[PDB]
Amino acid sequence: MSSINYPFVTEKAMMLLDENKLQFIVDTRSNKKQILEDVEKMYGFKVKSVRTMTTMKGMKKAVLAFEEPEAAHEIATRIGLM
Amino acid sequence: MAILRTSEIRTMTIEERADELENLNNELVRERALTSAGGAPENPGRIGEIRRTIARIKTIQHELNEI
Amino acid sequence: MIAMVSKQPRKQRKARYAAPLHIRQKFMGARLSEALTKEYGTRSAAVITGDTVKVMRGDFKGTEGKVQSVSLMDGTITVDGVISTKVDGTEVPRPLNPSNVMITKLEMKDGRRASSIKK
Amino acid sequence: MSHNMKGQKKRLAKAHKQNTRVPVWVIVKTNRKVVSHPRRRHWRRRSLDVK
RNA sequence: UGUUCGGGUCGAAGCAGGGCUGUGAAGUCCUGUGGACCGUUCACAAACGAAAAUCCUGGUAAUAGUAGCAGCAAAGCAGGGUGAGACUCCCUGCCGCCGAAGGGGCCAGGUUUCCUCGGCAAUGUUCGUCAGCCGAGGGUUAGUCGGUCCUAAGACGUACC
RNA sequence: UUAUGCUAUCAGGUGGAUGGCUCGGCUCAAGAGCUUAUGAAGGACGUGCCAAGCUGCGAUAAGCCCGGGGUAGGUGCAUGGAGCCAAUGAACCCGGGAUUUCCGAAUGGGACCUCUCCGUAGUGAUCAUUCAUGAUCGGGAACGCUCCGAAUUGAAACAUCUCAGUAGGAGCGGGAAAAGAAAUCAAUUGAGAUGCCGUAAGUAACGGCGAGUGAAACCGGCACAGUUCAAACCGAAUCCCUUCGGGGACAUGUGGUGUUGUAGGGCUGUUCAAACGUCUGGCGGUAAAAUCGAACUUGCCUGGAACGGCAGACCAUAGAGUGUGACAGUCACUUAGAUGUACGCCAAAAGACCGGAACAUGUCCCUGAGUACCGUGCGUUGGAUAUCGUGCGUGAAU
Ligand SMILES: [Mg+2]
Ligand SMILES: [Mg+2]
Ligand SMILES: [Mg+2]
Ligand SMILES: [Mg+2]
Ligand SMILES: [Mg+2]
Ligand SMILES: [Mg+2]
Ligand SMILES: [Mg+2]
Ligand SMILES: [Mg+2]
Ligand SMILES: [Mg+2]
Repeated sequence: MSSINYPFVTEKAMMLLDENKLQFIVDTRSNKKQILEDVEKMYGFKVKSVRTMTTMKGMKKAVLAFEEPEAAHEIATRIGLM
Repeated sequence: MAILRTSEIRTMTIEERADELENLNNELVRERALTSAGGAPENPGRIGEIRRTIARIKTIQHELNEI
Repeated sequence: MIAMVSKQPRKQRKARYAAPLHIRQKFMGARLSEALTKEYGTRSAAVITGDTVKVMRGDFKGTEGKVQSVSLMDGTITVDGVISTKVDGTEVPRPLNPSNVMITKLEMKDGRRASSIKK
Repeated sequence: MSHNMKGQKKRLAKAHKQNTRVPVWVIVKTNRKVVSHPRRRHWRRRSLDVK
């Protein structure tokens, strides 16, 4: 099943994008391996690590750190966050 | 009419259907991302139309044994 | 079609209130003018947007015009000319009931309209 | 600090989301016939039995 | 309810106050309000008549602008701001309270009370521009911190009976 | 201008009685009646552009696909903004499919953890076979069958009795269940499976013979229907699984005959021949949404608005009723009366299938055991030395 729903665009998530990181809302019934494989297939960028959080609204946020510099900028460019 | 009717979905080839599916998923991701920041959507019918079209495509694939 | 075993007011008003939305198309019925009835053989018909009606009861006895919109759930139609004014002044359509109008010009664009009227 | 499992936190999140004022457009559409729901509470009152 | 004869948007029921009739239960009419239904002959029925049950439910008096807002920690004053409005909200100075607890760390428990902005009908034992209050938005990132792992008292499951 | 007050009426506030209305409730009658390991009912969480609750739905998430009906609008309770969908026939209704998170009979292990562990991707427990496979488990408003089983109360106290086999419990189970073809009831001589209703009758019977409890048969109705094994005679002539090769059951008996009392059957001989029932068949009926269905919206008056008053014109196998700006046979939906219908169900002619009914003959053969009966204890019953059950002991003939 699909594990990425949409990028998260609050003010804190914008500042993460400076040092090459994003912040997705993922499906709450998923782990880090599935998130890794989904994002890697969907954008072809070799993810480095992943940090996960459960929020009090119910959803589940995930922060992806990429290896290739400037990757998060162009992912956010094509996705439409910019 | 709609983003796709059933006739066009059944007429296309397998790769054509899959590609339409990925295009629809990407557009839905962008639409949700924009609307998640507390903004009035530029066209708040797109989400419903997109989800219903994707449901059509998945139903057609499952009926044709594609998946 | 609800036979004589429905002579209780509670049942009749239940039937008219909670009706399937394909039965509420029948409640949009209005009498036909003489020529229409003598050339289609149906004593009545249904009112559809785009036809000319002649109001017969109320404050606008005798005023004609097209039907500007129809709503199934409300059970009312909107007609040209028949309007109400706001306090600040803004002409607004006034809803009517299709049993207070007479059809003088049918709007044939569906193609299925003729079959829909009769049989 | 009441270390919770996943399900308890899930139910707590739901009970949090239920404390909402009814939307203004609902009150406009229903003509002031809906102005409240029975799910409103306050944190320093009757404890919820969610857990 | 069965049956006979009727009334009503040129204003029915109901309600407030009056005139007349009847020993009386009560009937009928007039005036004000009201805006859609109500009677009558002969008979028949009943979830059929209230002043009282330390009666039941709802509304509302006096007491009464009264008691309380003291007793274990008697705490505030000056100047300057904000604001429609300042004993009570903010800054500086003086004067004070706890200082082996009224400070710091955290279990169970709570469950968003946390931060910012905008408000003051209600909540706050007074006021309030303030707020743990009301509305909108935001916030929790682990190979090394815990759970997870082992077993204690002692539970539970399957089989046998 | 006498204050604080008292009595009565009027105007206003507060309050929500009375009246009128009512998509709700309740009772009776006619139908219809099971579902789940191909994962149910129920629950948790999620799902809407603005969405908190309820309703629907399940990561394809107020929904997707196909066939029919329906025709111009649609976007639930809930007529707000902005959008989208729809003549490629939508919305809606009838029938059939798809997706269907986690818990739950819950079923790979484990639950003050609706999630978590190993992933060896998982037939949990108990069973039957040919060991391919198959069966049971949970739910259901009341009804049904089997077993265990009180006290308050009445007797104007109370113990047998009564309350009462009631309340309650455990097991099993379907659209119904239980019963059911005489080792019967009668009385002189008869009847001919069972169930349910009426009557017998508050009678017989029981009982500190107190209070109380309490039948059946005869007779009248509703509805009708009879049969199958074991054994005597023959001794594998039989059954089932299947990859159609074959394999299992079975001489500790598969199959044929046979099924009863003024006795029957087998062995022995004669005669008549084939009644009830099973299958194919679909003439013809029932049959989804649904379609058609008469005759005024005529003149003046009142009124915000006529379905009203006064005049006029029609319908009726249709004057039941509801909606509509006030009372509607003729305005709308209906009604009376007729058509139409996929999947299903029922069923008449007509064909095939096993076969049944009598008679004569006898040191011939067969006809249900810890059973029937009996002693003894207790429960229950109207059952009284004369109800039924069942603990112990004893115990036949053919
Ligand atoms: Mg009283
Ligand atoms: Mg000190
Ligand atoms: Mg205050
Ligand atoms: Mg973590
Ligand atoms: Mg007594
Ligand atoms: Mg069962
Ligand atoms: Mg039997
Ligand atoms: Mg008894
Ligand atoms: Mg009629």
